[PDB]
Amino acid sequence: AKTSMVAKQQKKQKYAVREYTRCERCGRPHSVYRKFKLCRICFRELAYKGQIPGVRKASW
Amino acid sequence: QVEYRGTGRRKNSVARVRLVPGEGNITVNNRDVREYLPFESLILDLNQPFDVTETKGNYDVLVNVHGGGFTGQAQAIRHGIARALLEADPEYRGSLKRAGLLTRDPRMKERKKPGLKAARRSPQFSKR
Amino acid sequence: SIKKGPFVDEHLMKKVEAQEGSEKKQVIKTWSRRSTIFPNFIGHTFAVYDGRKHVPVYVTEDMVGHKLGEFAPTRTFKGHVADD
Amino acid sequence: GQKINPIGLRVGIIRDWEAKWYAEKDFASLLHEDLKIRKFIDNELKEASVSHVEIERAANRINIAIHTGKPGMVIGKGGSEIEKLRNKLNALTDKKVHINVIEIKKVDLDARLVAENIARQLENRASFRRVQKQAITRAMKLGAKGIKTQVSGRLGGADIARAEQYSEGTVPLHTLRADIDYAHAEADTTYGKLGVKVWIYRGEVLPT
Amino acid sequence: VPKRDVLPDPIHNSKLVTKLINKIMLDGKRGTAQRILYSAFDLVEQRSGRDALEVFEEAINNIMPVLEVKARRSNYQVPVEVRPERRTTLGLRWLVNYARLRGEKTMEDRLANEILDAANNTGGAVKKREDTHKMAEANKAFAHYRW
Amino acid sequence: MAKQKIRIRLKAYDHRVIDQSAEKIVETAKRSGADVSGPIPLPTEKSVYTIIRAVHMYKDSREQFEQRTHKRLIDIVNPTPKTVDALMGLNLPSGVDIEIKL
RNA sequence: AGAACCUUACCAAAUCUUGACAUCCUUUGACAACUCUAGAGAUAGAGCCUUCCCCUUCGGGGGACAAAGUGACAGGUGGUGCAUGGUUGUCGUCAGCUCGUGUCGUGAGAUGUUGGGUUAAGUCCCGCAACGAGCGCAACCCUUAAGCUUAGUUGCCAUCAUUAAGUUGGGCACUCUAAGUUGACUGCCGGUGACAAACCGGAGGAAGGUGGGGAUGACGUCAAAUCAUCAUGCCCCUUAUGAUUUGGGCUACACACGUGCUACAAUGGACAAUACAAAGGGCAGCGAAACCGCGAGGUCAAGCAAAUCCCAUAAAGUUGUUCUCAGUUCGGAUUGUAGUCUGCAACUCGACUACAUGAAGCUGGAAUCGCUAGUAAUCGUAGAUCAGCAUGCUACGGUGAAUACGU
Repeated sequence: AKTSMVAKQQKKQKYAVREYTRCERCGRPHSVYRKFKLCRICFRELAYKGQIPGVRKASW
Repeated sequence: QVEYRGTGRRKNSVARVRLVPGEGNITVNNRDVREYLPFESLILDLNQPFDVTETKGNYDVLVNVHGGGFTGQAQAIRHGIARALLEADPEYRGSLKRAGLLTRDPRMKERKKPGLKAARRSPQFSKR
Repeated sequence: SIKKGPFVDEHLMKKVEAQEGSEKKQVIKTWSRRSTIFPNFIGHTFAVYDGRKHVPVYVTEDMVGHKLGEFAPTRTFKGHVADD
Repeated sequence: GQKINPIGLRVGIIRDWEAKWYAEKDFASLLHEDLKIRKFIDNELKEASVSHVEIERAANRINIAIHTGKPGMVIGKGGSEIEKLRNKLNALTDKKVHINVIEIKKVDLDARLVAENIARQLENRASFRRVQKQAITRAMKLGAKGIKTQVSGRLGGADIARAEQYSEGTVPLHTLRADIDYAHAEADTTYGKLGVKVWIYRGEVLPT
Repeated sequence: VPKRDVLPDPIHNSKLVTKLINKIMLDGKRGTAQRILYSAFDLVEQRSGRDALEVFEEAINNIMPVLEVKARRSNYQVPVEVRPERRTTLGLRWLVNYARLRGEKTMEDRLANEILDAANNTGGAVKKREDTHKMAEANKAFAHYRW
Repeated sequence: MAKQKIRIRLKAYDHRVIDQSAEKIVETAKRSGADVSGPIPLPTEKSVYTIIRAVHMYKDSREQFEQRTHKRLIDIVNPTPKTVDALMGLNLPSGVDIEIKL
């Protein structure tokens, strides 16, 4: 399950990196950014909210 | 003495042309036209301005330039030339605009979107 | 490979020192993945945990080309009907 | 696709963010500072039914303001409450604050308030239709150029899910100078869960 | 839908050269075709002493179809004049495409052989002309009373 | 190059708020002195974050994001403790990121 | 958008019961660390010391610890995506779909939205028992093409001096940088056309008929996909369908399928010299100079929170020497050895260099896909994910074409 894996990636560790930097609120590990530590969908569905700085979008 | 000066824009490049009266002898970056172009023998096309305008020629030239491959900036040359020959006299525009060489070609690269990858090819379908 | 230099997990050596200076075994248990052979470990009978049940292998003098880290894979026949 | 929210489209032009602070590239400390703020407010929302809270953040301080139709819930009688909330906030925020209530005006025409409301009548098993007709109706008295109002799921606590909508007035959507108040909600009674998708449109205006 | 010309090329002074080099430019290397063609107009003059335009222009008349077909419908096919644009396009197109099909190891020998044999009315270019002009303008009777 | 000088940097995410704020601190700079430098621009770095509109699959239909970052550059000559107060007096509004320097 | 472990859900083994973990009551207490033992770890077995810190008038209050009881409990990657929310594809940026009032019809339904003309567009005019509204296309916004003003460091060096070098004096003319505004709208002329819409051509301008592009996705459809992002109804598990750990596998191998890479060599291969970018990242990270080494790399340390400095030579190309058609100096698979870095440890299963090997293959059958101009074709660069690891993904530019008879 995911619940004890929260505890897994929370505790002390034997050495530097058995770690994974997963999303704070969403329990997904994959497709995560270090800048925000937010997963794929969650950054998006919050990005629409007008909460994080900033524009976003369509100039490239 | 006196000289004229207009820029050159094309194809992700920028050229600052310096038009001095003279015999015609050109050194971009203090370096001759042959010394800058591979191979290249399409250079008379940069002298297309001199055949139609300021017929036959010529004026000595100085210029500084950077950015983009040799072609697009070799043809960034042309626009400060025509503009500068119009700085001299607007006489010359009538034979220019029936030939162009002055409308800084607005076209250049295009963004991607899914389908194009490490080289520019759009994708296939799943057959059989 | 190795950054200068060879090594052992250093629970293995601590066991097999007392095993070896005196009379030896025909039998050992281990995990032996972060470790390897070098002259102290010859003749003794190690058994890497294959995944299911460690199998006794007796080390040989010539196990310089082969090592300790593995002897009997997890694939184990085959997985496939045909063979080599 | 299929469709999107306008707010992530209208943002950048005609709405500031609900959250504001210094970048410095260290966001995560401060954005996940904001994240717990975004959690705890639910225990005001439940009594207050608020629209949206801002976080401005100067260097050494915090400055927020909660948009409500019900001030009396949160202000306390004579200030009995917001100080208490500062106390229960500093315990986890671990830094000072000047929480500064704000009232939103033409007070109940707003979106998340009203979406929440219609959800509330769906919580006590109100039939679906009157909720929506009365929503649009009172909205139209209060002044507006057009409203959409939607529900999804298993209606009447019944068989396989459906969805309808009773919109009125013009709801300029694919345009780009609108300033519309989109929201969303949830509610459970017995069967699955019921969301909505409110919308409004109330005239064209920029933030400058 | 119109053509968007290529201007001149003053090596050696003419324009058909300009339309020519672009077809040889496999994979966008314009200097290589530039070189080997220009040298081809050195060597074609070297062997069989003459002018570059004599061998070149004469050949690309000799290998240049002027009547031609196209299919439509059972299997009928209209004989059809060639526009001057496509006229030269076919001349040069099939010219290089068969000039490949010689099979020499050299850049320019294959070409000088090609257009200097064509200019002698020999070589698979001329054979292509004779085949197209064979099936065409021999079965004209059925497909001609149309556009 | 050697000279008595003040210099700072600003950062924010909106050209209107940053340039009106620049109008403030320039106005107050020469309010208490002279020899101000105008609001000199800077390339305005960017970012990107490509994400799939998805939960489970369908990577073809991707989506983007970005975070523009204005950068502004101001200098003053002949320092004095008053234009100091013009710096540390008014940044407002405070989406800006001032770093007062010399 | 990173599988040695970790991740990882799956398997073997040793292990646990308010549990890995969260809330509640009691009971305390600020919290802890380093070694030994045994053990693969999980763990405990002992030393040792965590120590009422914010507030106390002997109690106490508190964020926060505590081991034990501990009932409520907790947890389930446990099923149903044909019970749901949310989210996303697809028909398709296809140009259409609908509502009111009124009329006809016994009625279902029709009427508008039809016809003529017109458009990329239900775009628009005219005509007409139809009048209006909405959703939709267009615009509205970002970016791009030119100019004007503003501002001049880290950017630039035209006037000059000086210099390895714009490096510094000086300069902001030009380039540029990002801000404000001008412009393109059938809009000006001419013809055509129901005079109208509109079509055609002419000038001007940098840019003419949505100027290129992006974002944007109607009513709905496929009982399309997801209960494994999450949330959740129902149903089910509970001394185990929950839990910790070591090792393992998710990467197997007679075969087929699809996606993509490099090849089948003279526009070519090897060696040497040599010029032109754009965009983006770097603080516990970029790694300059110099030194060692054939090399990956190593020492060493300057500058660097960035227009400053590093990443970072751009490569293709251009000029030269040689090669002269061979399974070849073609190709670059597989294998052995010797080594570099990261990580504890590269055995299943990392990456990398050096030597040697020197595979199949000499343009592809039946069928078949992509693409209308900065496109295809084609060369390299940067980044995310990241202890190490991208032929893939995304963007970035460089060179740069042929054809479009016609429906």
